[PDB]
Amino acid sequence: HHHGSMQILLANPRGFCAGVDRAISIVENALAIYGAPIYVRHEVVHNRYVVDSLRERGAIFIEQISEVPDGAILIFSAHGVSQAVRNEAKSRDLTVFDATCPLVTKVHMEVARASRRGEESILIGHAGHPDVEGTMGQYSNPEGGMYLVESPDDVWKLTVKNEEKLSFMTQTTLSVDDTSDVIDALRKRFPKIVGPRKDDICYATTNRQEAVRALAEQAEVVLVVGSKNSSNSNRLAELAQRMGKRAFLIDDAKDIQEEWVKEVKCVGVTAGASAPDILVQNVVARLQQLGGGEAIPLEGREENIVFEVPKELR
Ligand SMILES: C/C(=C\COP(=O)(O)OP(=O)(O)O)CO
Ligand code: F3S
Repeated sequence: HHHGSMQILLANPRGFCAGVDRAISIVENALAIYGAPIYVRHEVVHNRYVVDSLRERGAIFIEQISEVPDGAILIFSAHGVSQAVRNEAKSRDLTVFDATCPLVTKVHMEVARASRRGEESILIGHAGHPDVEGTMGQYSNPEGGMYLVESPDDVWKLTVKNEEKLSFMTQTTLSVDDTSDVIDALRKRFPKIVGPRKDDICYATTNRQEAVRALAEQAEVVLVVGSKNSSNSNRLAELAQRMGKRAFLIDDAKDIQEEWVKEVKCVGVTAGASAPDILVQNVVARLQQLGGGEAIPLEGREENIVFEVPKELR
């Protein structure tokens, strides 16, 4: 467990955010209260261990509301659903509980409010991601418009109907440094545009990036615990890599390759927002097998935010 060659450092904060803790408990609590099966639309969170653990408990993960039988209980995932998907669930004989992150619902509601006013909306976000369908699918007014931008270059190439009546929003897990450049480009291009002071990047995302930066100034190699389809986890690995360090996104301790830490003197470990602590604890045990000493957590920003389950799920 505890003395050896290679130092192990743990980023702070790392691992579960308020939204993911809430989402998991909505699924656990529905299973404990109503019994298996409970249907969840898509993975509740982008972590295969969390998804497999709930499956064991009796959660059924489906792709389409059309796979859910009448009379069932269905949960929307933490990443949110479009208005279409919600109405479709409303039209069916189903009890729905919604695990959408409150901080995502926040962004959904600003897109819906723009549609109602005929204002065009720009989302900063990555194409071909689940969170994006959800958020873009809050916009329904055909007089207006809804556009996705990924880069300052996309802002420069964008053409809009009425630059005078424009709003922007952003996904919640994006790279803070890269979103800042995009928003600077938007506000210069469109100085009357309205959006939030800074972005709609959530506190967990911002904190985990700040922590991985601090981590990555000290360690040669960075391990980010999270699944390949977790965009926040991926942003953490990428930050470290962009600081010139080898950085590995790993689902669990078994993905660790001895070469990655051969002759390494400081290895840093973090966890995306959907990765449970038992995964990190297993990584640390594996790193110790490989010569690591005691894991030292870095000092870090305190997080104190909690989102409660719906009262009917306590
Ligand atoms: C629900 C949510 C984040 C929790 O982390 P996840 O890893 O589940 O999702 P993401 O990073 O969006 O791929 C906000 O999209
Ligand atoms: S949007 Fe919500 S699910 Fe976590 S990564 Fe941010 S608090």
